[PDB]
Amino acid sequence: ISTSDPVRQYLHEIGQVPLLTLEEEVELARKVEEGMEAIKKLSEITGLDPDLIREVVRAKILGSARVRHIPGLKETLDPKTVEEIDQKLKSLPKEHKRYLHIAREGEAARQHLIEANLRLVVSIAKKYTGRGLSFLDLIQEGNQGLIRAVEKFEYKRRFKFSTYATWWIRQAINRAIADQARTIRIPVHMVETINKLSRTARQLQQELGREPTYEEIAEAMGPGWDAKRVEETLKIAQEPVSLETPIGDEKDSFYGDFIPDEHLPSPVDAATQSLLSEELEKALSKLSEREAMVLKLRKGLIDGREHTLEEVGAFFGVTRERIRQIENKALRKLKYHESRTRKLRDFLD
Amino acid sequence: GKAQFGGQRFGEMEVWALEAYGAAHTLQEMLTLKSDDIEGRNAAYEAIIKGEDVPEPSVPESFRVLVKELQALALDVQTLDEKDNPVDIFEGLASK
Amino acid sequence: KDYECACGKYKRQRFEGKVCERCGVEVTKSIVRRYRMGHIELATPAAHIWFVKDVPSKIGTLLDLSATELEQVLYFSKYIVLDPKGAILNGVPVEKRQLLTDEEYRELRYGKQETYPLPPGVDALVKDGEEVVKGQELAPGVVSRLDGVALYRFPRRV
Amino acid sequence: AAIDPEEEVIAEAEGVVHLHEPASILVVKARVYPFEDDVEVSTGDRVAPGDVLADGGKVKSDVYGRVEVDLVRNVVRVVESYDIDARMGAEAIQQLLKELDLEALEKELLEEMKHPSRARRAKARKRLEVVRAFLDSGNRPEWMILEAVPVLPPDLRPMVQVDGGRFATSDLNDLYRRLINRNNRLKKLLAQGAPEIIIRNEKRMLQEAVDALLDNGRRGAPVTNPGSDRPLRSLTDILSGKQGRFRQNLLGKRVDYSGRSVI
RNA sequence: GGGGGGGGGGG
DNA sequence: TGCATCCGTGCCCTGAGGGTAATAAGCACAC
DNA sequence: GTGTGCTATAATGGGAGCTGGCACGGATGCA
Ligand SMILES: [Mg+2]
Ligand SMILES: [Zn+2]
Repeated sequence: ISTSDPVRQYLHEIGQVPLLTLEEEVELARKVEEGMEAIKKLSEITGLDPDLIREVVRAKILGSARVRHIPGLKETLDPKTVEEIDQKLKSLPKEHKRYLHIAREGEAARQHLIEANLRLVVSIAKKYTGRGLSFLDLIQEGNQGLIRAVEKFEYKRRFKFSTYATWWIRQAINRAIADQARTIRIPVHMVETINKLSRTARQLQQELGREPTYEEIAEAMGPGWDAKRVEETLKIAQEPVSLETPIGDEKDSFYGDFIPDEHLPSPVDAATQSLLSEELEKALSKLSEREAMVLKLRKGLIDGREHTLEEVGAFFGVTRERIRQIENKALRKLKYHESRTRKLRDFLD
Repeated sequence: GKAQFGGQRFGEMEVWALEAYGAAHTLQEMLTLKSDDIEGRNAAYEAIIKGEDVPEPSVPESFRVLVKELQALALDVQTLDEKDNPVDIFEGLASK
Repeated sequence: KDYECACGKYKRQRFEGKVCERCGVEVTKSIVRRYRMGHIELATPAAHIWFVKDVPSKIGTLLDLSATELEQVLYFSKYIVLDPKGAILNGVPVEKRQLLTDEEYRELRYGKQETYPLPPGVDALVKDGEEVVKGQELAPGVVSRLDGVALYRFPRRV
Repeated sequence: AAIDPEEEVIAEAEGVVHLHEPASILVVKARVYPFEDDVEVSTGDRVAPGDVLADGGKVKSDVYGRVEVDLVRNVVRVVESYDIDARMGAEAIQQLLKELDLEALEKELLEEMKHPSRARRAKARKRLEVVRAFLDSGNRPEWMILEAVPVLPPDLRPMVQVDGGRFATSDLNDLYRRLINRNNRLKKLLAQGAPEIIIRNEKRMLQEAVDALLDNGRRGAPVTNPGSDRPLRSLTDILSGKQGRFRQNLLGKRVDYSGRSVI
């Protein structure tokens, strides 16, 4: 019955669709190509978007189960519109009915081919284990590559299907591994750079008989590489650690039990800031109301924005020269008060 | 730990001893003003260095952590008053 | 960062709650990162495991389903019927809330049919489109297992 | 026909054509109907006895089945198969849960409560307890099926730069990453109209991903960090146990203004 | 029906 | 009623250790 | 620098079973 163990279930399911003989494969590919040509013909005839007719025929052949919005279609996909399109296509004369029949058969042929060629995906994916992704994820990405290969396969060239399908399955698996295997994402070109660098380091360790220094690696990489670039690449390729890992050999003490919180201010720091605000208010209360307002509007103690001299002068209705002079004399008073009282020295940190 | 300049652990048994002594305010200090009550501990330090008495303790941060983690498990935990009307412990930051 | 947008256009409390157009980040305290939740919109509903594997299962008890049956349905091992649509299986009409295995569901939904390969050079006894009963010999080495119409797939010779 | 213009078989003159030596023979439990004029129904459509098939209503179907139009043979086949409504997994479970009438079930369980037998009475009692809890609580049963998973705030699963320059992460980020990956892949596979096996496997692994996110190791093997055997820490394992939230951070704490020394 | 376990010291 | 299987529990605080781990082609346009 | 496409001998069911030293209570199937 295979309770749990999804891989056994997947294998037993894919083992129920029979393998294809060559003539059946050729006929299915011919049906798919003819159906695509028929869809193009219907697009020309009815003057509609080929993807629309394609999705309508696919929905009809699949059944009422799968209805949902298509990213490419501009109109929303609902049963009303698909019934409208089905009735519009069922109103055409006798001659064009054969095109609709061929398209409806080609969709089923495509489904049968995609179902038939899944164990090839499984066999290609079985060699990618251990690179950060689980087996079933690789299987599904290979299945997507297989679907694309089924779309792109041309049977006129007399080549077997697996020959063209393997390329797409392999490329899909590699792209998925390069895109999704890391917690912090690295672009695919940089991933290829990391892999090439690791390969070069492995080779140089093999010949040299010891782990090479950065300069030897950079020399082996060729032009454009120096030791600093190799060190930077190695620094880039590092994977984070989990806070829930046991540091020693315990199972109760972990890595996060020793990481401090540097963001939120400590009580000492918050108290220092509060005392600084209170002392600044007390010192400014030794000034006049207007000259305190001037500096508060200039520094950001009021409303939090640093106002220009023109803005404060307009607010007080005075000349920018007058606002500058009163600001300067207020700052002189502040300097005198701090020199006489010494209440802000220790707050310079 | 000594190396991290940390503090002593007031475990379950110490809380049981405090409860058996009937010392409610000392226990409430241990649970809030001396750990994971940010506003409470900041105001307590300010009041002490100003010579005043420490203020009223507030909701611990670990209770908010527990509430959010339970909301992550698709469970709705609500704090209710005597009339069963909702009372917010996040002062509106977590509510749109 | 407290009271500061991502792009740095709004960097203090003079805006509080205002949403930056460039980065889309609301200007509030940083501690809101401890409280605000998100969500993931699944394309297929999923059962909460607490109400499935906590004996006795609450969903199973409500639906009068045993643990094995609920496990088989939830993790895709058997079907469950919501509307019989007048179907009948092995002479017994299908009743609602019955469990069908994949072969039974397929023979109900898409019909039953089989494909018999013939050895090379051996000609078919029956002709194309001819009705055939179970056990009737379609080829010297082929014995039919179901009564139904027989069709040619690929004739080598014209 | 052939791929190339040559090797095509064009009739020399008037005659008849016969086909011999099939590669294989398919036996299908179906009803055949020849037709002359235009056919009303295309392939894949399902018909009921009496539904019009072709010839503008002259020929009609006698059996519930699926229409298979063979244009080569100019024949409409009806493969005997029904439109039975059967579903799988949490979608079917939720559909069933939305159709429950708790009052009628309460009445039925109250009737069963009076049966003489011990076991039947006890089972009815348990079921009625659950039903009455749902009734009085005001919680719809279908809410036990999730349609939109909630996402914990980042600061409770932080991505923090350690002093040495490295990064430290929580396992919850990995579980959420797996969930999002599988959900997006499901959406893409649905957009492409993939066969049912692929969609079924994807839905099953999505269910397993949600199960691991909620309670890792409850069913099957726990998900582990690549190249390691240490299970990831789900939401369930943080709340329970000696190292859980309750006992470690709520029933006991670490306090300020404290010291220690030898006595 | 098919794979277990947190090292050593102090009190 | 008597067996069989699965899940849940198993003392408290503190110190020092010191943690990072076996890889499949790339190249061409585009912005 | 990063995101995306594609390529044409033929290839068509993984990982091997890294195995066994806690023990008792309870709760439900299953006789
Ligand atoms: Mg060099
Ligand atoms: Zn911004």
